[PDB]
Amino acid sequence: TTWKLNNLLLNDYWVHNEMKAEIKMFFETNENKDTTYQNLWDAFKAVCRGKFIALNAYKRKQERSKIDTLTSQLKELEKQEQTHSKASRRQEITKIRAELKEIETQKTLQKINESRSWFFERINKIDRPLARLIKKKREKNQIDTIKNDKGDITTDPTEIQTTIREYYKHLYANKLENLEEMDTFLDTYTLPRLNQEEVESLNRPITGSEIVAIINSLPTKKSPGPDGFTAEFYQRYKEELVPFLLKLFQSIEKEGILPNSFYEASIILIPKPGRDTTKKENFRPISLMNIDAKILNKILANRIQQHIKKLIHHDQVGFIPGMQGWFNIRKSINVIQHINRAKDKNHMIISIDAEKAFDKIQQPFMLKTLNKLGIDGTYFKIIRAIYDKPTANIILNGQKLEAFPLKTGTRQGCPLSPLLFNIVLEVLARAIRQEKEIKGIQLGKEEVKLSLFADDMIVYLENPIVSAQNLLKLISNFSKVSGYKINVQKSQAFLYTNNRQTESQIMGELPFTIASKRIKYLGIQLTRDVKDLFKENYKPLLKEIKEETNKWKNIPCSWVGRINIVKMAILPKVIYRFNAIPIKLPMTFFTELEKTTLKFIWNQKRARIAKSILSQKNKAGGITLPDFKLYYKATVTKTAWYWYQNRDIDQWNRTEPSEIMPHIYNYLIFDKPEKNKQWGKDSLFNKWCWENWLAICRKLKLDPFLTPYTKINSRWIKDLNVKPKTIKTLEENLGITIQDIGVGKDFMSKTPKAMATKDKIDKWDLIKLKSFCTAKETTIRVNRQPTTWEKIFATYSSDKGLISRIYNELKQIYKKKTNNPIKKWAKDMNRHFSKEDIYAAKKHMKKCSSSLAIREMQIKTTMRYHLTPVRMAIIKKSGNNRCWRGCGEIGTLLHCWWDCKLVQPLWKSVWRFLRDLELEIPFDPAIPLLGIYPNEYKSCCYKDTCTRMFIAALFTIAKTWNQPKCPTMIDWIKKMWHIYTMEYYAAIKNDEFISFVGTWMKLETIILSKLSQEQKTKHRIFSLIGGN
DNA sequence: AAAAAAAAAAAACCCCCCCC
DNA sequence: TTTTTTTTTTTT
DNA sequence: AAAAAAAAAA
RNA sequence: UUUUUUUUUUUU
Ligand SMILES: Nc1ncnc2c1ncn2[C@H]1C[C@H](O)[C@@H](COP(=O)(O)OP(=O)(O)OP(=O)(O)O)O1
Ligand SMILES: [Mn+2]
Ligand SMILES: [Zn+2]
Repeated sequence: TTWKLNNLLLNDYWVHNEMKAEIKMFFETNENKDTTYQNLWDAFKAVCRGKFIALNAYKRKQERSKIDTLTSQLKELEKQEQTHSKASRRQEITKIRAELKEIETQKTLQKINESRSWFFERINKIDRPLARLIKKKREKNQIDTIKNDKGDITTDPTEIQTTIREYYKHLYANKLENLEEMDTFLDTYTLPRLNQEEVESLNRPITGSEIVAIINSLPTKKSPGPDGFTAEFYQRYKEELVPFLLKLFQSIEKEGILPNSFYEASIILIPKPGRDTTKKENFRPISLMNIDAKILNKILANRIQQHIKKLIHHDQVGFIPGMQGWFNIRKSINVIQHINRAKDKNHMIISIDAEKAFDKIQQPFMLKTLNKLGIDGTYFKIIRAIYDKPTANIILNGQKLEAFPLKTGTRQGCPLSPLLFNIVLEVLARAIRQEKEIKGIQLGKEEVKLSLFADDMIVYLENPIVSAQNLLKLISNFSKVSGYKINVQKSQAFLYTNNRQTESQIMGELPFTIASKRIKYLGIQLTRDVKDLFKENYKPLLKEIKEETNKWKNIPCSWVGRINIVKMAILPKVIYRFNAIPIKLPMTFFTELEKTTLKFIWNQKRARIAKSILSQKNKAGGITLPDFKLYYKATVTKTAWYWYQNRDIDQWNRTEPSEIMPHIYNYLIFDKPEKNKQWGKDSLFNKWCWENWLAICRKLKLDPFLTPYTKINSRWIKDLNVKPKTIKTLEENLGITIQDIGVGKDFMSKTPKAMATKDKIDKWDLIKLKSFCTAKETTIRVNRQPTTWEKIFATYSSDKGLISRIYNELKQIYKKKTNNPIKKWAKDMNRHFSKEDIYAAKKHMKKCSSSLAIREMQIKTTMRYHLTPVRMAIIKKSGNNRCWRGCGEIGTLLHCWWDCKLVQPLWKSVWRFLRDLELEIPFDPAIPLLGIYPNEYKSCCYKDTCTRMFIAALFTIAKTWNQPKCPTMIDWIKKMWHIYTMEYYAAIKNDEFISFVGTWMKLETIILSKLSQEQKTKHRIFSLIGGN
C-alpha cells in the first residue's frame, strides 16, 4: 500500500503552517557540506512524508476527540450497568447514545451537504460532473483475465501478475550495444546542429523563476508519483520549496547525479480503446513520476522546445507547439487528390504507425542523436543522468509489483518524452527526405515525401515498386540502430497502380495491408478517391452524433445541461472534422445536425425557447447555443489567416492542385482582385475558403482588396513592375503593409527611416510607388480605420484561437432579429420597459447566482419557458383556457406566476419577509419575475438577498405549477434554506464567506425567527453561520 | 442565375421541479 | 402563443 | 493577460 | 488511471 497525499489536507490552515515550519526547520538543520544534495533531498522527501502521516493522524485524532470520549464513557457505563443495573446509569447511557447519534448524523449530513454543494455549483456547466454523466462507468484497474504464454485463458491473480510483470520486464530489457552501427547511421545523413548561442541557451544556469514557471504550469488534480506527493504540494508550499528545488537542480547540474527518487516510477496499464482487453500487449504502460522529477523534465522540455522549431522539420507536427494536426490531414488529402487526377497512377501512400513508439526507442541512440544535434554539456549530461538507471514498478490491481529496470524505451507520462521521441524519429524523417532513391510525389514546384504526427508517419511515393522497397530498407536500417518497429497490424497503404502485375508484386513484397477504401489517420478517414470524403467522414459523423443522442435521450439533465453537453462533447468532434476537411458541405448535413442537436436538447419535444433566441449572444440568453453553420464558416475561413501570413511551414497550402497561377493563395487577401481569372476549378479547401471569405466581406460591406493591411509583396505593388529588391527593402526597413510606408501625404514621411529607405530604392520604382501611393483612391482605401474582421486576419501573428475569434465575429455579423420575450412580459402587465429595463433584466438573467440551476430557473421564468392554460388550450385547439389549480380566472403567464389567488399568498408572504428586512419594495410582478427594478433603486446591498428570495419563490411556484393546492410559505423557506446551505458550503470551499454572509445573514435570522421549533427540527433548518 | 433574408402559415401536445 | 418550416420576393 | 472545464490527436 | 500539442466553452 503506497501512500498518497490527500489534497484536502493541504487546505487546512494549521496543518499548512505546521508543515511549512517543519520544512524550513528540517531543511535548515540538515543542510551541510558533509553530504550531497541528492540524498538530502531524498531525506527531505521521506521526512515530509513521515510528518504528513503524523499530521494526518493527529488531525484524525483531534477531529474525533469528543466522540471518542463519549464512546469511552458509554462503554464504561454499559459495563457498569451490566455488572450492576441502575436507573441513573440507564439514563446516562441513553443520553450519551442520543448525543453520539446526533453528532454522527450531523457529520454525515455535513458530508453529503458538502458533496451536494460541490455538485450544485457545477450542476449543468462544462465540468467534471457533466462529463462523468456523459461518460460510461469508470473502468477499474482490476485486470483479471489475460492471455498467458501457452495460449489459454487464465484468471489466477498470481499467474496474471507474473505474466504481466515478466512481459513488461522483457519489453524494457532489450538494450542494443551496437554503438558503431548507430554512429554510422547518424554520420550517413545530415542533421541540424545547434550553434553556440542555442547550445549556451540549453546549458544556461537554472533560475528560480524557471522553477516557479514550471510549478505554476503543473496540471492539478493529477495522480501523484510513487513518492506520494501531488503537484499541489509543490504549488502550495512553493515559497519555501523554490530555493531548495533550485539548489538541488544546481547540484544536479554541477555533479550530474540525480536523487534516487527521480528514477523510480509507477506503471499503470490503461486498456487501449478498440483493442482486445485479454491481450497483454494491448495495454499502454503510462508512468507516474514524482512531481519533482516531472518539474526537472518539464524544465528540460521547455529548454529543448525553445529550439524544437530548428531541430525538427515542419513535416512533423505532433507534440510540436504552434502546428495543428490537420496540417498533415489537408496535405495528405491534397496529395491523394493529385494522385486521383494523375493521368498515370504509380503512387503509394503508406500510413505507418510505430509499434510502441517510445517503448522500444533506444536510449543509446537517443544520446547519440542529441550529441549529433549539437546538444552537449550540462543539458545533455542531465539527459544522460535521467536515463542512467530508470526504474518502474507496475501498480497492478492496486498492488505494487517488484520493480524492473528500464534499460530500453522512453518513460511514458514524462514531460520530456514527446520531445526526445520526436528528436529521435526526426533522424528517420530526414533520412527519408534525403534519400533520393525513394521518390516523393511532385505536386507543382514542390516535392512531397512525408508527414509526421507523433509516430503516425504518412509517406507519399512515386514509382512505388522501387520507392517502397528502398523505404523499407531505410526503415530496417533505422530499426537496427534505434529499435523503431513498424506496427504491421495498424499500418496501411493506398496503392494506385494501372498495372495488375506490378500491383500484385507490390502486395507480394510489401507487408503493409493495402487499404482499398479508407485509412483512419488522426481520427480522419482518408479516402482512396478524394470525392468520397463527405460520405466517409461526415455521414459517419452524423451517424455517430445520432447514436450518441439516442444513448443520451434518457439522461437526467435539463435543457441547459443538454446544451452544455452538446458544447462539451459533440462540438469538439464537429470542429475537428471541419478543421481537418473543410470541404463544401451540403445544407442537408447542417439541417440534420441541427435537428439532431435540438431534438437532444429538448428531449424530443417542442422547443420552449426559440433556437433563434438562444443562437444570439449570452446577452439575450445567458447560456447561448452552438451554431454549427457559423462554426463551419469559422473553420473554413480560418485558412484565410494562413493565406495572409504566407509562412514557409504551411506546405499544406501549396499542395492544392492548380494549373493557373500556382502561387495565388498568398495574393488573394487584402490584395488586388483577379481579372475574372478562372483559377481553382477542382481545389477542395482553398476555393471554398476564398468564396466564404469574400461572402463575409460582402456581408460587412467592406472592400477586401485594398486594405490598410495590404502587403508590400501584394499584387498591387507587383503589377507596377517594380523590382523585387524594392519590395525586400521596404519589408526590411519600413514594414510589411502599405500603411508602414504611408500613402497620400504620408508617403515615406512619418518616420525618419523613410529618408534612408528612399536612398536604397531605384528612382524609377520610387516614382512609380509615389504615383500609386498618392492616388486619391489608394489614399482613401488604405488610410481608413480597419474593422475587427480585418484585424483578426492581419494583426494576429499567432494562429491560437482563430476559430473562436472568427466565430464570435460571425455571430456579431450574422445577428438575426428575434422576438424579445421581455417585451411580451411588458405587454402582459400592460406596462412599458425601457432599454435600461431590458438591460437590467438581461443582466439579472446573466448573473442572478453563480450556480447554473438558479440561473436556469431565472431564465425559464423570464424567457416564458413555462406552459400555460391559455397556450395549451390554443395548442390543443380546445377552449380549456381556464387557469390551472382551479380559480375560475383566465390562465395567462402573469396569472399563473403572479395574479392567481392560489399563488398570491406566497408572494404576500415573500413581501412580508421583505418588509421585516426594512425593505420598501413595490408590489411589482416585474421585480421577482424578471428582476426589473425602478430606476431609483440604485442601491445594490439588497440585490442578492431579494434575488435569492424571489428565485426560491419561483422554484416553489413551479413545484406546484398545476397542482390545486396553493404554494405555501414553508416550502418556499425550505427552498431558501437549500439554496442557503449550498451557497454556504460553496463560499466555505471557494473562500467567499464574507459576501455570502452579507447577503444571507439577516434573511437567515428572519427565517429562524419566523419558524417554529417543530418546523425547524422536522425540516432540518438551522443556522450554519455565527457572528462573523 | 444563385444565395441569403424575411414573412406567412401550420403544428404543437393541459404541469413543474426533482433526478449524482 | 410560440416555434419551425416553407415560400415568395429582392439583391448581388 | 489569468483561472477552470471539456474535447481531438498522439 | 499520467505526458505533449491543439481546439473550444465559461467565468473576469
Ligand atoms: N493516452 C496517452 N497517454 C500518454 N501517452 C500517450 C497516450 N496515447 C499515446 N501516447 C504516446 C505514447 C506512445 O508511444 C505514442 C504513440 O501513440 P500510439 O501510436 O497511439 O501508440 P503506441 O506507439 O504506444 O503503440 P501501438 O502503435 O502498438 O498502439 O504516443
Ligand atoms: Mn504507435
Ligand atoms: Zn389562476
